Amino acid sequence: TNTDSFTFSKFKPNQPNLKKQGDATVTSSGTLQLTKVDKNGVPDPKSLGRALYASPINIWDSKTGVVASFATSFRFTIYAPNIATIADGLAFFLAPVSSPPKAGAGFLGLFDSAVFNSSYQTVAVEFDTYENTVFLDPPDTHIGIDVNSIKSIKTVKWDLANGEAAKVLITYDSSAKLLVAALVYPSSKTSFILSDVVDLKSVLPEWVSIGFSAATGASSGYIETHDVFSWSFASKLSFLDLASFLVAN
Amino acid sequence: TNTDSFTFSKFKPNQPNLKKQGDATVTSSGTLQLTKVDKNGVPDPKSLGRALYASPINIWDSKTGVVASFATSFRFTIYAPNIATIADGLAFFLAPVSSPPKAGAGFLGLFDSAVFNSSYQTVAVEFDTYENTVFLDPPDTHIGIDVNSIKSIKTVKWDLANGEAAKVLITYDSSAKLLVAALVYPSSKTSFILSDVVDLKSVLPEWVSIGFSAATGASSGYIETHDVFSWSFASKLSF
Amino acid sequence: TNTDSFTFSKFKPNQPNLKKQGDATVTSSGTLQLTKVDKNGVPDPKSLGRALYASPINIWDSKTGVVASFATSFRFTIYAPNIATIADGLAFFLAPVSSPPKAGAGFLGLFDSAVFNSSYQTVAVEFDTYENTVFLDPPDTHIGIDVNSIKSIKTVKWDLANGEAAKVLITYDSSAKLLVAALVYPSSKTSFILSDVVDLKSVLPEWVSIGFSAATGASSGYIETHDVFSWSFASKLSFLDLASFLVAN
Amino acid sequence: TNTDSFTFSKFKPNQPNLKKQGDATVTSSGTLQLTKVDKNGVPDPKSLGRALYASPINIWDSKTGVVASFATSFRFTIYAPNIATIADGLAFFLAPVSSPPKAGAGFLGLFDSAVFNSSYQTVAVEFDTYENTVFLDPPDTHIGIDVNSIKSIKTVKWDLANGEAAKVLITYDSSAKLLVAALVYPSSKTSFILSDVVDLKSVLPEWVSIGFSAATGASSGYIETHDVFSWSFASKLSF
Ligand SMILES: [Ca+2]
Ligand SMILES: [Ca+2]
Ligand SMILES: [Ca+2]
Ligand SMILES: [Ca+2]
Ligand SMILES: [Mn+2]
Ligand SMILES: [Mn+2]
Ligand SMILES: [Mn+2]
Ligand SMILES: [Mn+2]
Repeated sequence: TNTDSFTFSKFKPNQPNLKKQGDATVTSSGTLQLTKVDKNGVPDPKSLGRALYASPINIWDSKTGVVASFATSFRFTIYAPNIATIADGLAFFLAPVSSPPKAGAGFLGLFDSAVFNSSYQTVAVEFDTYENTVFLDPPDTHIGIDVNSIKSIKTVKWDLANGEAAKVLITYDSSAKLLVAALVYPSSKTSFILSDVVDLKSVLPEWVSIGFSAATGASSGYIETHDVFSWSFASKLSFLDLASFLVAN
Repeated sequence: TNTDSFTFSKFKPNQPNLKKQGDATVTSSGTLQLTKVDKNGVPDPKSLGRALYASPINIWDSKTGVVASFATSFRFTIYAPNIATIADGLAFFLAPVSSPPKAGAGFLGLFDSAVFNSSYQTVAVEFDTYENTVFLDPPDTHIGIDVNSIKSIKTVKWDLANGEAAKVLITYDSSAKLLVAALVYPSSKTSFILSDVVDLKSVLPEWVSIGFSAATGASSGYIETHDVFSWSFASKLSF
Repeated sequence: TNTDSFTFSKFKPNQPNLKKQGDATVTSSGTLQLTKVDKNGVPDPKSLGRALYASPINIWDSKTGVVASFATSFRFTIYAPNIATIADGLAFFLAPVSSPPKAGAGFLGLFDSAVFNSSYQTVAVEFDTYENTVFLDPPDTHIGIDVNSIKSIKTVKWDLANGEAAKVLITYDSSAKLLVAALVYPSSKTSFILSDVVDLKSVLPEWVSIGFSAATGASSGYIETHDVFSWSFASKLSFLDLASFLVAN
Repeated sequence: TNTDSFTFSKFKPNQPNLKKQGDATVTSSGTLQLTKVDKNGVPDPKSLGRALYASPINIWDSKTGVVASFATSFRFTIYAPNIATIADGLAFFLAPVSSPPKAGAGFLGLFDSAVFNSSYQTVAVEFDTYENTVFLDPPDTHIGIDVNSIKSIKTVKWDLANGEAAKVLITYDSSAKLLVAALVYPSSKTSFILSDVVDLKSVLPEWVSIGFSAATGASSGYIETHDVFSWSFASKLSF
C-alpha cells in the first residue's frame, strides 16, 4: 500500500516542501496568500498564484489498474473590500508533475480557454466567485467540479461569508469513484456540499502534484484575497481511516 | 490525551462490544437491523431498536474543563415497500451510560414527550422520515440536530433515496463547538449537510455511551427498514 | 476490517472503561497502582491487582481464519525500598472476556500452578522480578513470553532500574506470527528486546479483554510497586500502521 | 502541528517521490537496490548508493525551539556469497536537503574521514558489516548511532542473518531526546536494540531529507547486497 501524507497547521516564510508559483507568498504571520495582497491588506487585480506540495503523489497504478483514495481538508479566507464586485476564485487541484500556471482570471490558473482538452490532466474543486457565462457558470457563487474543463461537470450554490473563515473537506473514494467537497463557516453555521462520480484513472497520470491555485480580476475593483491558513492531505493506493483523519490528520 | 476508537466494517452475530437494545439484531449477513424486518425483507410496524458501543466514552472533563472532539461515519440503508407511507427514522446519539430506550415512533427511542428536558442529557442527529406536527417537524423528510428534545434546534431538507445506501459523516470540533452532519448517496450522487454550535459540556455527562436508535410507525403501513452496514468512531479529549 | 483502540495518557479516579480487579486502584494524581501502596509510598506484601479495558477485542475469526495484528505501549514504574529483596512482577496480558484474577505471587494473577493448560487461553508478556525455580525462572530479573504457562516459552535479561519510568512497546504481526516486546529507560538509556513466534488462534478465544496484572511478594519485605502511568492499544483484524501509532503514543 | 508521512510497501521502477543517487536502482520486482548487483544477483565491489524521500522534513523549529518526534520502519535484506568477506553496511540517515553522497566503503556515503565535523549535520543509525578499526569499530558486526561522525557515539552487537529480511523500527522522542533502533529477523527470531539521548537541534538543520545510504567493499570480494523492500516514515513537529 502506497501512502502519502502531510499536515500544515500553519505555513512558514521558509517552506521548502511547498513550491510557490506565480504570486503566491507565505506571510510572516504564516498565511499562504495565494494571490497579491498589498500592505494594508487590500487584495490587488490581475493576480495569479499556485502552491503545490514538494512531492509527487501516486494517484493510480496501471500494472494493477488500482486508483488511490484521498482526503484533504484546509481552512481559507476570502476578503472583498467591496462585495458587490468580486473575482475570480480559488481551487484545490490535481495535475501532472510539473504543471505550470495556465491563464488567470476565470481560468483560475488550471486551464487555457473555455474548451475541454484531455491534455490538461487536471481535476480540481473550484470555489468560484465571478460568473463567466462563457464557461456556463451558474449565476450564484458556487462550488464546482472541474475535469479538464473549467466548465464544471457539476456545481452547487455557495454563499461567500465575506472575510470569514471556511473549513473544507474534499474526499475521494476509490471504490465508489465518488468525489465530495464539503464547505462550512463555523461563524455563520452555514454549510454546502457536492458529489459526483469522476474517474481519476482516465483523466490523471499515475503521478500528480496537488495544491491550490487562485486568480483575481482582470479589471480593477473586481478584487479579493485568497488566503489559506492550514492544509491537511492523505492518499492511499491499495494492492482510508477517515474518522481518524478529520479528527487527527 | 484520552482517546477512544473503533471500526466495524461489518457486524457479527456474536459481538460483545455492541449492546443491542429493543428489537435490534445482527443478521447472519452481518447487517445491523435496528428495526424488525420479517423473513421476506418486509419492515414491521411498531418496532424500536438501539445499538451502542460496549464502552463509555469520556466526553468532557470537569476538572480541566476541556471538551472532546469526535468523528463518526457509517453507511446505512432505509427500505420502504411503499414510499408514500413511511416512519419514523433513525438517529446517531450520545447519552448517559445506562441510557435505556424511551418512547418509540416519533420519539426515536431517545425522548418521552415533546417538551425540552435537561435531564435527558442526550444529543442526537436524526434522520427523520415522518412529519410530527406536534414536534414542529418540517413538511419534508429531514436531517435534524436534537438537544434534549425531539424538537430539533436545527434542520435541513433530506430527500430519501429509497433502498439505496447512505454514507454519513458526523463531526464535532470542540474549539469551534461545531456539530456537522453530512449525508451522501453514491448511487444517486445527491448530498446533504447541516451545521450548528452545540455546547456539549452543558448537556452531556462527562461519560456517555454512543450509538444508534431507530423506530417504525405506530399506524401499520408506516414502515421501513433501518439497517446499519458499517460504523467507525473516534474521539480525542486533551489535557 | 474490524479494529479497536484507545489511549490513556493519564488515569482518572472515575474510569468506567477500565475494570479494576483485586487491589488495582487509580490515585488522585492519576497513577494506576496495580498492587497496594500506603500513603507514604510503601509497597505492601500479599497484593494482587489487574486492570483491563471495559470492551472486548476481536483478535481472530473462525468463519475467516484471519488473525488480528496488534500493538500496545505503556509507561510503568517499579519502586523498591530495598533493592535486594523484590517480588513478584507485572504483566501485560490477553485473556478471555471475562477472565478473573488467578493465584497471586509468582503466578502474577494469571495462573494457578506451574503446568501448561490449554484452557488458560492466556498470552502474557511478563516483567518478572523474582526467581521461582519451580517455574524455570532464570537467575536474573527478566522479560518473558507466557503462553498458557507461567513457564515462559522464551526470556531475556532485564535489568530493573529502581523507581525509573520504563517505556514498553509490544507488537504482534499476524502475517509473520511474530510477537515482540521492547523496554527502554530514557533516564538510564538502557534497552531490552525479545521476540518469538506464537500462534494466537490456537491459544486465545476469538474475543479477549486486555490489560495488566501484578503481584507483590508472599514473603514480607519482598516488596515493590507496580505503577502504570499511561497506556495505549490498537488492534486490526482483516476481512498496524505501526509507525504512525508509536508517534501518536 | 507540522506533520509529514509516507508509506512505500513496494518500490516502483518509476518512483518520483524518491531521489536516487549513485548506484541506487529500483528493480522490476520493486526492490530498492542501494548497491550494485548483476543479472545473477551477485553484489559488486566499489559501489555506493543512496535513496531519499523527494520532499524535505522540518525536524525542528527555531522560532518556537521545539523538536520533531518521528518514527520510521523498514524491511531490508543483505546477502553475501561469502559471509567471511563482507563490507561495509547500510544506514538510515537525516542530513541537510541537497546533501550529496560522500566517500564510499565504511564511510557509508555519509562522511569523508574518521573525524567529527560539526558541519556534516548528519545523524545516522548504521548497520555496519565490516570492522573498520580506524573508526573505533567493535570486533563484531553492529548497530550504531552516528552523530556527525562515522565513529559511533554508541553501538551494540548485531548478528547478520545472511540473505534473510530484517525489520527495523527507529524511533525519536523530542521530549526525552531518546533515539531507539530495534532490529528483528522474523525467520530467525533474533532481536537487537540500541538507545541513546541525541540532541537533534544542535546537530541538524531545521530542514532535512531522510533516507538510506549503502556501500560494498573497496577490496576484491568484500561484498554483499543492501536491498530495501519497504519503508514508512512519520514525523510530528509541535506548533
Ligand atoms: Ca468563474
Ligand atoms: Ca418525525
Ligand atoms: Ca517469577
Ligand atoms: Ca565499518
Ligand atoms: Mn464555475
Ligand atoms: Mn424531526
Ligand atoms: Mn518468569
Ligand atoms: Mn561502526
